[PDB]
Amino acid sequence: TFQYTLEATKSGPMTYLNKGQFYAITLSETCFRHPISKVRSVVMVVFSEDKNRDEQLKYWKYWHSRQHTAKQRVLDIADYKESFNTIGNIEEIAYNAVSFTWDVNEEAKIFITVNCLSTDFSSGLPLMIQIDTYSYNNRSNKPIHRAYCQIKVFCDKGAERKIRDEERDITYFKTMPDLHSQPVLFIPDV
Repeated sequence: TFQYTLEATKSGPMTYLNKGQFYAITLSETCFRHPISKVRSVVMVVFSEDKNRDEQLKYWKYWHSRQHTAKQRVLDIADYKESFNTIGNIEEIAYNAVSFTWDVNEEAKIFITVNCLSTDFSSGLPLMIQIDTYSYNNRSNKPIHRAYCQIKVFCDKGAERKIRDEERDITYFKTMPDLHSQPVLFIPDV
């Protein structure tokens, strides 16, 4: 039914990202007829190991306390026209999540960045990008589709250096069979 891609450095799905560098995510629907065209997707940065909720909010507060500004988010979205013409209703619902609506009859394009290094949760944690797709025609707490992509976030072009060291373009997200489980989203006290 649905399919998402991440345009990054080539490494289920695992991708190496550089902190503060924007990467293109594409949202597409592989059943819909006007006016039934829109869906609402949630792009998140959550932990892979599936630790308890309280553990996950512990790593986020530790990370958040070590930032130079309280306004610093884990996940950020770029305002580029290529993206903003294809998507609507952009909401920064949490520090590690972005919400937007997109038309299934088109292909959605977003540029995102991860501002946490995989090594920032100790003095490397398996992180992942999760995409939740919801119906726009109901207030259900259950997505119609889920998909993930494991990520490793580096600094100073570390992603390229890791690939280069391994040696010495598009990654498809893997569909998550559980629509019941809830992602741990972080919002600090401001």
